[PDB]
Amino acid sequence: KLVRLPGLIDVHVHLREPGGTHKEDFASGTAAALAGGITMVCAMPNTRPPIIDAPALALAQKLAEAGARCDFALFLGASSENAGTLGTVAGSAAGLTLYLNETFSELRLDSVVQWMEHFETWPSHLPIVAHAEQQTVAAVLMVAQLTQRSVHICHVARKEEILLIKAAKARGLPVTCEVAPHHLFLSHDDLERLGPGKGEVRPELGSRQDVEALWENMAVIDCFASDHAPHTLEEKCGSRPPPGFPGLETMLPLLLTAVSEGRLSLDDLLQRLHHNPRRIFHLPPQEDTYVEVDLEHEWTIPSHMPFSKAHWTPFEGQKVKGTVRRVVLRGEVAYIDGQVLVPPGYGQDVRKWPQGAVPQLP
Amino acid sequence: KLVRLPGLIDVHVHLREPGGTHKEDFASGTAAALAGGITMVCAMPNTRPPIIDAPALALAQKLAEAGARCDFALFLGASSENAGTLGTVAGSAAGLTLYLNETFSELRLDSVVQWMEHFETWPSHLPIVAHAEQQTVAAVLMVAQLTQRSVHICHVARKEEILLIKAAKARGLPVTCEVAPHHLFLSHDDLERLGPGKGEVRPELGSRQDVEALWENMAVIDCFASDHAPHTLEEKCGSRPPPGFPGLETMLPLLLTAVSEGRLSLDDLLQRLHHNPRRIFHLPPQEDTYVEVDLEHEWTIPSHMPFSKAHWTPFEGQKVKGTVRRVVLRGEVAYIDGQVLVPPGYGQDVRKWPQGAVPQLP
Ligand SMILES: NC(=O)N[C@@H](CC(=O)O)C(=O)O
Ligand SMILES: NC(=O)N[C@@H](CC(=O)O)C(=O)O
Ligand SMILES: [Zn+2]
Ligand SMILES: [Zn+2]
Ligand SMILES: [Zn+2]
Ligand SMILES: [Zn+2]
Repeated sequence: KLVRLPGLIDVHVHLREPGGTHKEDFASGTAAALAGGITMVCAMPNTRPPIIDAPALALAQKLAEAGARCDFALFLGASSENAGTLGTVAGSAAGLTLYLNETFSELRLDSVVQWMEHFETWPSHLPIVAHAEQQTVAAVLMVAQLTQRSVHICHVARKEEILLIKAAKARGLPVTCEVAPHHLFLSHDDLERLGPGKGEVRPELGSRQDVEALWENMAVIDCFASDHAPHTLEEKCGSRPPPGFPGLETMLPLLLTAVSEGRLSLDDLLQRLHHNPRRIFHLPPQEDTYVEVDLEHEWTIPSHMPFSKAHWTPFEGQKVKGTVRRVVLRGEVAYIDGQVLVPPGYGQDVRKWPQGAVPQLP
Repeated sequence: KLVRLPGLIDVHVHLREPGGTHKEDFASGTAAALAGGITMVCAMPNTRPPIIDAPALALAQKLAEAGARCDFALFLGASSENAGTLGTVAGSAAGLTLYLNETFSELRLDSVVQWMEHFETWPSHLPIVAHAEQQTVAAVLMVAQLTQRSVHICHVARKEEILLIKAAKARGLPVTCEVAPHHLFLSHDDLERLGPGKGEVRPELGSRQDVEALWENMAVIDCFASDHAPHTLEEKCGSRPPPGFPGLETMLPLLLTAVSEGRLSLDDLLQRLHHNPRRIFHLPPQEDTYVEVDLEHEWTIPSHMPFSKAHWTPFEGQKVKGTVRRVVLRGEVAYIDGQVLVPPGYGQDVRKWPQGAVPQLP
């Protein structure tokens, strides 16, 4: 007997198109999404060219409309030069992404004053997400309060970070956050097996105490999001390994295993992969869309999943219980038992739907 | 220029059918809902007969399907005799309602052991809401922890209650809550004008400090809900006045006034009248459904609103800014500038929709 879930949403993926299409493209990344029970993705802007102005966004929109197999929204990225220039296209994006630490990106902001400028000029009703680690979480929360608006913290990975966010929420501050599966299911104990190249990720893998702190503070976690960050094995094992793990195809099976073990409820999972993503990013419903999962099937994660061009996974050898059997997207069968059945281009930009615009005061 | 909102949801209404149809019926109450920008309502079970067993639910379903103009779900009510008997129909209801204090209801539970029995026998994946005032909020939270599940607190009205819920949320406990408009916009200062009959409501009107505490702790409030509780003026002004205010037609105009004054944001309002109702009660989206409001129009609340059979309102004479211009429900114009344009019976039971069932483990 299968369980029917709504269409799940991943608010943090890297689809690498344009400019890194040997790692992933819209067609291969959205195939990975559908196979992981994900029917809508929000794509980060750290591509080549990065999505930091209107021409780059226009190019990315057309590439996604032609290649995506599931529905999507595209983030804009903050730069040292584009504050105050995005007003005409801001509403067409998933939100604005601030890169506040070192990671796979050249979108460096090197002064808090630049963060302030973005918080002041970006329209106040639209989402802002931040790559902000350790004390940077406190710093960006300060900038959000100075400018009297909300912020969403990407991939929280540490006891320090989740407890700071917990304290902010207790004071009534408008902050939300997401946690990626590798920070719930991997730790320092796995670095010997992975090695220093494969093991490179930002935020880095945490201690066992970090992992335990995230589970203990699940009530503080608003969303799960994969931070699907594909790189080839050659790149991961080469002289200057880029950080990041692929994760779309393994996220839901890992979390279904935890549900089966009683670590969180099915509702806890659906809040964090459906309802809270919808409400934080004002993402629209998807008509006639659902995911059927088999919670009984036991299997072991192989050395690579079928669809991501990354062609490797850090979860190799983990035993999971739960698998995606079928996905229906807007009335068409999109995935069944390892076969993707919608072509590149089937997916649409949800911000162009009338119900996908963020409401605002005139 | 109008602002387009999604279809708003009121998780706490009394439609009085069956058995009190001089006060309201499905047709008049859902007309009031549409005029207030509400496209989906959850109807409480304290009717005559009350909805406390399968035959009563079956009757109510048919009355609602024939009379409702907007979509709906129907609560079941807990009684001193029906714990352990609702399993076959539980999934067809909005949730289970516990009456834990004195109010317009004979569904008295007179022992905490009866509360325990309901929390243990009601399916653990389905909603429970509680009428629980003052220390009763702490008591029902204790029962929820003993039985390891969530609870939703109806119409929070006091500083004492919102601060207790705030403390529970800080400890990670699964509790949500709703606040009704009369507890944000009326107080003891209005009791002289209303008089002792009209002024009767449960929870009673609060002090100015109670009202200020609710606004200061808006981050703790998950939902707004009208607690639309219609009684005729004759009843309100007679020898034994029943408690309750009508509120569907005045809720959104009052809150839009507050938005216009900067007391909360448009997003704050849509979280509390759309996204959080959806996610707490697992309510489905409504296709091709939206509400158009005019935020500029200034007007004064009259002595009665056009649609509710209550034919009175406690907000008479309050100046508001904001009004509902048009409502579209599932592709049909349902309301325009004071005219309801869908007939009784247009509305549907959302728990019969495939997307309206609450997901559960097999
Ligand atoms: N997380 C990573 O380690 N890498 C991400 C970037 C990011 O999310 O910071 C990537 O784009 O490769
Ligand atoms: N709130 C009230 O004062 N009355 C409600 C019942 C309730 O919500 O307790 C009614 O049904 O009249
Ligand atoms: Zn990042
Ligand atoms: Zn990322
Ligand atoms: Zn009540
Ligand atoms: Zn009520």
